[PDB]
Amino acid sequence: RPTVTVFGADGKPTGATEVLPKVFSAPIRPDIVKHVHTGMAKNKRQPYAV
Amino acid sequence: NDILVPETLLKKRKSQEKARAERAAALEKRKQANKEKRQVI
Amino acid sequence: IKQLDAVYESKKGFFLPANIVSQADLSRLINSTEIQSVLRAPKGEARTKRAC
Amino acid sequence: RKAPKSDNVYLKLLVKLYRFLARRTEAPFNKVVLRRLFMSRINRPPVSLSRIARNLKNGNEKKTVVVVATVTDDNRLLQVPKMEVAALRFTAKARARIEAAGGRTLTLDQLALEKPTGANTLLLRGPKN
Amino acid sequence: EKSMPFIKHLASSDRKVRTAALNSLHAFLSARQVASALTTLDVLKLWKGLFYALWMCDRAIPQQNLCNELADLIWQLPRESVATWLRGFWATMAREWTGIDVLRMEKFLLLVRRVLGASFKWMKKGAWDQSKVDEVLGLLAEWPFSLAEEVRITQSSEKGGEIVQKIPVGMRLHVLDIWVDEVERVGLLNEDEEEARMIVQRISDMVDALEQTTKSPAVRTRSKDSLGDDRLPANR
Amino acid sequence: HFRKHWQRRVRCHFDQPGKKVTRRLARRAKAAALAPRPVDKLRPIVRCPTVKYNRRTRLGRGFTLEELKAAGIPRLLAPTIGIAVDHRRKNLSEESLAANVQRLKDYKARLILFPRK
Amino acid sequence: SDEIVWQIINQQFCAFKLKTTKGQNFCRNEYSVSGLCNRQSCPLANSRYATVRQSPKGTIYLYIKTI
Amino acid sequence: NKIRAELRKAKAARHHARMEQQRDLLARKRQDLDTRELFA
RNA sequence: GGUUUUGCGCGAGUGUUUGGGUGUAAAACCCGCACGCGUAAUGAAAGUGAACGUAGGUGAGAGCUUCGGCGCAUCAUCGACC
Ligand SMILES: [Zn+2]
Repeated sequence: RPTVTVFGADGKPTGATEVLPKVFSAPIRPDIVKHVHTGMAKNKRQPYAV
Repeated sequence: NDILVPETLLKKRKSQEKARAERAAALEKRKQANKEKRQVI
Repeated sequence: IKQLDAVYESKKGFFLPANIVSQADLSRLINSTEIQSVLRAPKGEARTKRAC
Repeated sequence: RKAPKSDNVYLKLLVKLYRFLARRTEAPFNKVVLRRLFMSRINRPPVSLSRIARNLKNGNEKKTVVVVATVTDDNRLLQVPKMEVAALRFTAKARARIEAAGGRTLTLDQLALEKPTGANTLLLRGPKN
Repeated sequence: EKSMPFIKHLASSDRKVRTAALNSLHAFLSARQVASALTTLDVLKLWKGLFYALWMCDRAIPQQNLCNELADLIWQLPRESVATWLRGFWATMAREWTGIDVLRMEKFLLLVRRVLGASFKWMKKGAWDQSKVDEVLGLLAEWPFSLAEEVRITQSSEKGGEIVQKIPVGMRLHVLDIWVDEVERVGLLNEDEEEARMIVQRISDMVDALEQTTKSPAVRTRSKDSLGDDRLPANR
Repeated sequence: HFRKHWQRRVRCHFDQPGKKVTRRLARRAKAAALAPRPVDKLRPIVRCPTVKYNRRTRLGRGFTLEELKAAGIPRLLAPTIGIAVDHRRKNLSEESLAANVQRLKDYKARLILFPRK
Repeated sequence: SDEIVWQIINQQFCAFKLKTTKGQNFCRNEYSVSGLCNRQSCPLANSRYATVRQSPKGTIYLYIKTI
Repeated sequence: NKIRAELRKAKAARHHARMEQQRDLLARKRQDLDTRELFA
């Protein structure tokens, strides 16, 4: 799909359209997302020890 | 305003038309071969 | 949205990856005129009748 | 086998396609490509631009080079000939150097539409160990 | 150059905008001086927008009459640019054949049938103009039924480059299945009139030469089925 | 090499973001006091010593007394206008002298100097 | 991407799934013809879909989804 | 000491040939129909 | 800290996270220079340094084929060079 429609503050389209970036056509890889999100959730952690 | 048949379904119908005719022709050849096989044994 | 094309062109060491498949619709791959023209006849059906 | 070892959802897409093609076509090209999809990454060594040129330099020109592996660039190959390569993956240097020579880059699903029986294809793989 | 302020409205998500964009494209082809200056780049922008016009079409009845409207654009053009118009459509279809989904493929297969039907109907006034049959058949010999696997757009010079387009086998197979009944619709299959067998013959030799010279097993089987149709004058 | 008591001399770095923000607030507090002034001082272009690093230059410690004199910058005013001085370094070559004098004239062109009181 | 959606839906997470221990899985999505989660009846993973629903006033409608 | 000299010259030359590689491969990196510009 | 295998990312390169920039503030995002490992080997050393044959011939060999022949990886042998 080439373009997307812009909606104003009233929820109605304003007639302006913009092209979609190529990042929206990237591959969807749930293994890469799971591999990174598993590790990214660790980097917020705070050490504990007895 | 008559909704035309999809072109993908037209060429699927044509292959199914050929496949049904081939099966019907092979069934008649199988039936004649079975009759001759019966008289042999 | 206009910025989104720019920020992915400015990350060094990274290009937008190329997918290993071009068309991700399997039904367009298999139920196509190119593949179905060269296929054999089916050897059987989804339901197989019990002979004995 | 029974299940691909890869976690790539598009590699499972290709296994689904080539399972159908290996079952419903007499061509052993589809059976060989399906076997090499199930193989691990070490058992699919990378194939260089220099290696696909030598297997092209004979009368095997004008054939679709098929390498079910990644394609890497060789810096020692000064000039790249015109060539159509279908592979799993291409590096940025390799992809640019086929396109600079006037060649074309295909994926394996684009191969299945064009040459489903594997007609006029040169199948290659890289050096083991 | 030319001003083309309506292509971006062809791909809009609103049907009223797409209908208004089609009308501006209709009037743009009616401009006789502009359409006399139509070159191969602007018809490629035009058909790219018209491809997305059909790519945004919603239901079956709006799809069928949109396919009729895009085939009806062949008459609004002047005579000298019908070839370059029809070159641009087959270039767009070749370029964007693989990346159509299944549910959108049916209306695009209808568009090839309608454009091929309108092209064959444009052959009429010998009851067929020999100059007009030559361009529509030579284009049949270059995009769908080519002995070559690639088509070069534009020439090589210091003022520009070239565009290389590979011909998908699916377009070859689709035109093979629909060429028999399209010449049936215009009336080429009547055995009485002297000219009619000549166009039917030299179409059929150009696909027989495709059956002998090709290397794809799909085309060799399907060209034999197209020649083996029971409506052809040879097999009758 | 776990022959000694490694457990009683192990240092962990959970304060690495904490030291980073402390470091940025030290640079912030340095420019709070020296508000129009920059946060650093001028350092000369210096050639790395060994044959492994002959072909790369870096920032040194301070300018030669001959480098201040050729650029017209006085030696007892140079530390007050943000130029580091090093009396240990010598030129030994015209290329090291010409590169650093040109650096001092470029600093002189970009400089805004304010009149005392 | 209709198949790629289905692989994410079937094997990672779907907010409409109800996994029972009785050898069958259920779809809680209101636009599904059968309550079961399979490839045929998942409306999210089928771009073309149909569903029959009943209104509070008593009217029965047919719903159509296109690509 | 001529042995120790060429050992120092050996690892200097390996380092220098490594950096010329990085420059050469960086130089290798240097050598109207699109949707983004048509629909803009 | 080593080692084997599976997946993944990039690929003759790879590794942001010492540090700097930044922030909705121990998160996330960005990277200027070096550095580690790899990308040519051998000899104790001086040091030297990868083409005579489509980087070679022959025979197998997956796959392709205009049915004439092309021939992946790999192996055997005869070679070629350092
Ligand atoms: Zn579901």
